[PDB]
Amino acid sequence: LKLLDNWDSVTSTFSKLREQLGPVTQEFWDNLEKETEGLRQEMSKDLEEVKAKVQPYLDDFQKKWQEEMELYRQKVEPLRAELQEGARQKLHELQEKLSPLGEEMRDRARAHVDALRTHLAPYSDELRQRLAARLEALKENGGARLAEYHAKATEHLSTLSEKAKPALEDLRQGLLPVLESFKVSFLSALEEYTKKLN
Amino acid sequence: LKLLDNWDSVTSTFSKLREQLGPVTQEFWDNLEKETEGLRQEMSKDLEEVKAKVQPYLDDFQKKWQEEMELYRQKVEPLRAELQEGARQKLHELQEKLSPLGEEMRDRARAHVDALRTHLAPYSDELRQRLAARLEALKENGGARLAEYHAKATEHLSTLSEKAKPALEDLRQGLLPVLESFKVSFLSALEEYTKKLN
Ligand SMILES: CCCCCCCC/C=C\CCCCCCCC(=O)OC[C@H](COP(=O)(O)OCC[N+](C)(C)C)OC(=O)CCCCCCC/C=C\CCCCCCCC
Ligand SMILES: CCCCCCCC/C=C\CCCCCCCC(=O)OC[C@H](COP(=O)(O)OCC[N+](C)(C)C)OC(=O)CCCCCCC/C=C\CCCCCCCC
Ligand SMILES: CCCCCCCC/C=C\CCCCCCCC(=O)OC[C@H](COP(=O)(O)OCC[N+](C)(C)C)OC(=O)CCCCCCC/C=C\CCCCCCCC
Ligand SMILES: CCCCCCCC/C=C\CCCCCCCC(=O)OC[C@H](COP(=O)(O)OCC[N+](C)(C)C)OC(=O)CCCCCCC/C=C\CCCCCCCC
Ligand SMILES: CCCCCCCC/C=C\CCCCCCCC(=O)OC[C@H](COP(=O)(O)OCC[N+](C)(C)C)OC(=O)CCCCCCC/C=C\CCCCCCCC
Ligand SMILES: CCCCCCCC/C=C\CCCCCCCC(=O)OC[C@H](COP(=O)(O)OCC[N+](C)(C)C)OC(=O)CCCCCCC/C=C\CCCCCCCC
Ligand SMILES: CCCCCCCC/C=C\CCCCCCCC(=O)OC[C@H](COP(=O)(O)OCC[N+](C)(C)C)OC(=O)CCCCCCC/C=C\CCCCCCCC
Ligand SMILES: CCCCCCCC/C=C\CCCCCCCC(=O)OC[C@H](COP(=O)(O)OCC[N+](C)(C)C)OC(=O)CCCCCCC/C=C\CCCCCCCC
Ligand SMILES: CCCCCCCC/C=C\CCCCCCCC(=O)OC[C@H](COP(=O)(O)OC[C@H](N)C(=O)O)OC(=O)CCCCCCC/C=C\CCCCCCCC
Ligand SMILES: CCCCCCCC/C=C\CCCCCCCC(=O)OC[C@H](COP(=O)(O)OC[C@H](N)C(=O)O)OC(=O)CCCCCCC/C=C\CCCCCCCC
Ligand SMILES: CCCCCCCC/C=C\CCCCCCCC(=O)OC[C@H](COP(=O)(O)OC[C@H](N)C(=O)O)OC(=O)CCCCCCC/C=C\CCCCCCCC
Repeated sequence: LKLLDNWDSVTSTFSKLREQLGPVTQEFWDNLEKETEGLRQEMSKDLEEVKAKVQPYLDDFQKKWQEEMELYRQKVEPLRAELQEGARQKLHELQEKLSPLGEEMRDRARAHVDALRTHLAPYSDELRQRLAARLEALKENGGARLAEYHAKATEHLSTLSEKAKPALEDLRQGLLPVLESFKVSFLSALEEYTKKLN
Repeated sequence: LKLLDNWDSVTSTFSKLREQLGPVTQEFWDNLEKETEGLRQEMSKDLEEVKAKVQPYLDDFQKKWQEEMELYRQKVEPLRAELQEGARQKLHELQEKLSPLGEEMRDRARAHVDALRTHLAPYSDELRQRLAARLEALKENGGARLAEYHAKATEHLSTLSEKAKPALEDLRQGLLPVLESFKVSFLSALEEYTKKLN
C-alpha cells in the first residue's frame, strides 16, 4: 500500500547514484587518461625496444634453428638409413619367423580346430540329447505349471473379486460422505483464505 | 477408522495369500524337485560324461600343448640368438652415432646456451630497466589512483550513509507496519491451518 513511498526512497538513492556518476565519470576519465598516457609511455618504449629485441632474437633463433636443422640432416637423416637398415634386417628376421612359425601356428590352429571337430561337435551332439531331456522337464513341469498358473489365477481371481466387490462398495460408502465432509472443510477454507488474502 | 478398516481388508488378503502360498510352495517345489531330478539324472552325463571325455580332451590338448611349447623352445633359442646378435649390431651402430654425434650435439648445445646467455645478458639487464620504468610509472600513476580512489571511497561513503541512515531509517519505518500486518496474516494463517487441518 506504501509502494509509492518505498519506491521514492529507491528513486532518491538512484538519484544519489546519479549525483556520484557525474563527478565519478569526470574523475574516471581523468584517471583513464592518466592510465592510458602512463601505459602509453610504457608502450612506446616497449614497442620500440621490441623491434630491437624480437628481430635479433629471431636472428639468434634462426641461427639456432639452422644449426638444429643442419644437425638433424647430419643425424636424423643419416640415422634414418641406419634405422631403415636395422628395420629392414628386423623385417627380414621377422619374415624368417612369420613364415615357419606362421605355418606352424596355422598347423597348430588346424590341430586345435580339428580336435574341436571331434571335441565340441560330438559334445554339442551329446548336449542335444541332454537339452531334449531338460526341455522335456521344462515342458512337463511347465505344462503342469501352466495349469497351476491357470488354476491359481482363477482361484486368486475369485479371491480378488471377493475383495473388490465389498471393498469398492465400502470404499464408495465411505468416500461419498467423506467427500461431502471434505467439501465442507474445503469451502470453509477457500472462503476464509480468500478473505485473509483479500 | 478409515485406516483401520482399509487395513482390515488388506489383512484378510494376507490370510488368503498365505493360505494359497501353501499349495504354491507345494506345487512349485514338487515341480522343482522334478527339475532337479532331471538335472540329477543328467548329472550322470552332463558332469559324468564331461569328466570322462575330459580325459582324452585334455590329454590331446596337453600333448599338443607340450609340442607347442617344445617348438617354441626350439625356436626361442635361435630366435633369441638372432635377437641378441641383431640387437648387438643395432645398438652398437647407435653407439657409434651416440658418442661422437652426442659430443657434437653437446658442443653445439654449448653454443646454443652460450648464444642465449650472451643474448639474455643484455636482455635481462634491459628487462630490469623496463621493470623499473614500468614500476615507476605504475607507482606514480598508482599513487594518483590511490589518492583518487581514496577520495572516491570517501565521497562514496558519504552517499552510502544516505542508504545507511536516511534510506535505512525510511525502510525500517516502512517495515514496521509491514511486520504489523504480516503478524496478523501469520496469526490468522496459523488459525486457518489449525481450524481446517485439525
Ligand atoms: C625478445 C624480447 C626480449 C626477450 C624476451 C624473452 C626473455 C626470456 C628470458 C628468460 C625466460 C626464462 C623462462 C624460464 C624461467 C625459469 C628457468 C628455470 O628456472 O629453469 C630451472 C631448471 C632447474 O633445473 P635443476 O637442475 O634445478 O633441476 C633438476 C631436476 N632433476 C633432478 C631432474 C633433473 O633449469 C632449467 O630449466 C634449465 C636446464 C634444463 C633445460 C631443459 C631443456 C630446455 C630446452 C631448450 C633450452 C631452452 C633455453 C631457454 C629456457 C627454456 C625453458 C624451458
Ligand atoms: C633451437 C632450440 C632447440 C631447442 C631443443 C630443445 C630440446 C633439446 C633436446 C634435448 C634436451 C632438451 C629436452 C627438453 C625437453 C625435456 C626436458 C626434461 O628434462 O624433461 C624431463 C622430465 C622428467 O620427468 P620424470 O617423471 O622423470 O621426473 C619428474 C616426475 N617425477 C616426480 C615423479 C620423477 O620428462 C622426462 O624426463 C620425459 C621426457 C620424454 C621425452 C620428451 C621429448 C621432448 C622433446 C620434444 C617434444 C616436442 C613437443 C612439441 C609439441 C608441439 C608441436 C607443434
Ligand atoms: C500389499 C500391497 C501391494 C501393492 C498393492 C497395489 C494395489 C494397486 C491398486 C490399484 C492400482 C492403482 C494404479 C492403477 C494404474 C492404472 C492401471 C490400469 O488399469 O491401466 C490400464 C491401462 C489399459 O490400457 P489403455 O490402452 O486403456 O491405457 C489406459 C491408460 N492411458 C491413459 C494413459 C492410455 O493399461 C495400459 O494402458 C498399459 C498396460 C496394458 C496391460 C499390459 C499387460 C502386460 C502384461 C503382463 C503384465 C502383468 C503384470 C502383473 C503385475 C502383478 C499383478 C498382480
Ligand atoms: C493384487 C495382488 C498383487 C500381488 C500380490 C502378491 C502377494 C504375494 C507376494 C508377496 C506378498 C508378501 C507378503 C509379505 C507379508 C509380510 C511377511 C513378513 O514376514 O514380513 C516381515 C519379514 C521379516 O522382516 P524383514 O525381512 O522385512 O526385515 C528384517 C529386518 N531385520 C533383519 C532387522 C531382521 O520380511 C521377510 O521375511 C522378507 C520377505 C521377502 C519376500 C520376497 C518375495 C518372495 C516371494 C517370491 C520370490 C521369488 C520366488 C520364486 C523365484 C523363482 C526363481 C527362478
Ligand atoms: C536382478 C538384476 C541383476 C541380475 C544379475 C544376474 C543376471 C543373470 C541372471 C542370473 C544370475 C544370478 C547371479 C547371482 C546368483 C545369486 C548369487 C548369490 O549371492 O546368492 C546368494 C544366496 C544367499 O546365500 P549367500 O551365499 O548369498 O550367503 C551365504 C553364503 N555367503 C558366505 C558366502 C554369502 O544364495 C542362496 O540363497 C542359495 C543359492 C543356492 C544355489 C544352488 C544352485 C544349484 C545348482 C543348480 C541349480 C539349478 C540352476 C538352474 C539355473 C539357475 C540360473 C539362475
Ligand atoms: C556341466 C559341465 C560343465 C563343464 C565346464 C567346463 C569348463 C569350465 C570352465 C572353467 C573352469 C575353470 C576351472 C579353474 C580351476 C582352477 C581355479 C584357480 O585356482 O585359479 C587360480 C588362479 C590364481 O589364483 P591365486 O593367484 O589366488 O593363486 C595362485 C596360486 N599359485 C601361485 C599356485 C599360482 O586364479 C584364476 O585362475 C582365476 C581366473 C579368472 C579370474 C576372473 C576374475 C573376475 C573378476 C571380476 C569379474 C570381471 C567381469 C568382467 C565382465 C566383462 C568383461 C569384458
Ligand atoms: C584491481 C586488480 C589489479 C590491481 C591489484 C592490486 C592488488 C594485488 C594484490 C592482491 C589483490 C587482492 C586479492 C589478493 C591477490 C593476491 C595477493 C597475494 O599476496 O598473492 C600472493 C601470491 C603468493 O606469493 P608468494 O608465495 O610468492 O610469497 C609469499 C611470501 N614469501 C615469498 C616470503 C614467499 O603471489 C603469487 O603467488 C605470485 C603471482 C600473483 C599473480 C600474478 C598474475 C596476476 C594476473 C594478472 C595480473 C596482471 C597485472 C599486470 C599489470 C597491471 C598494472 C595495473
Ligand atoms: C566487490 C565490489 C564492490 C564495489 C563497491 C565497493 C568499492 C569499495 C572500494 C574499493 C574496492 C575494495 C575491494 C576490496 C576487496 C578485498 C577482498 C579480500 O581480500 O577480502 C578478504 C577478506 C578475508 O577475510 P576477513 O578479512 O574477513 O577475515 C580474515 C581473518 N584472518 C586474517 C584470520 C585472515 O574477506 C573479505 O574481505 C570479504 C569481502 C566481501 C565482499 C562482498 C562484496 C559484495 C558486493 C556485491 C555483492 C554481489 C557481487 C556479485 C555481483 C554480480 C553482478 C552481475
Ligand atoms: C597445431 C599443432 C600441430 C602439432 C603437430 C605435431 C606433429 C607434427 C608432425 C610433423 C612435423 C610437422 C610437419 C608439417 C608438414 C606440413 C606440410 C604442409 O604443407 O602443411 C600445410 C598446412 C597448410 O595449412 P593451411 O590451413 O594454412 O592451408 C591448408 C590448405 N589451404 C589446404 O587445406 O589445402 O600447414 C601445415 O600443415 C603446417 C606446416 C608446418 C611446417 C613446419 C616446417 C618446419 C621446418 C623445419 C623445422 C623447423 C623447426 C624449428 C624449431 C626447432 C626446435 C627449436
Ligand atoms: C480463490 C483462491 C482461494 C485461496 C487459494 C489458496 C491456494 C492457491 C493455490 C493454488 C490455486 C491456483 C492454482 C493455479 C494452477 C495453475 C497451473 C497452470 O496454469 O500452469 C500453467 C500456467 C500458465 O500461465 P500463463 O499462460 O500466463 O503462462 C504460460 C507461460 N508463459 C508458458 O507458456 O510457459 O502457469 C502459470 O500461470 C504461472 C505464471 C502465472 C503468471 C500470472 C500470475 C498472476 C497472479 C495473480 C494475479 C494478480 C493478483 C493481484 C492480487 C489479487 C489479490 C489482491
Ligand atoms: C528490488 C530491491 C529490493 C531491496 C530490498 C532491501 C531490503 C532491505 C531490508 C533490510 C535492510 C538490511 C537489514 C540487514 C539486517 C542484518 C544486518 C547484519 O549484518 O547484522 C549482522 C549479522 C552478522 O552475522 P554473523 O554471522 O557475522 O554473526 C555471527 C555469526 N553468527 C557467528 O556466530 O559466527 O548479519 C546479519 O544479521 C544479516 C546477514 C549477514 C550475512 C549475509 C550474507 C549474504 C546473504 C544474502 C545476501 C546475498 C544474496 C544473494 C542471492 C543470489 C540469488 C541468485
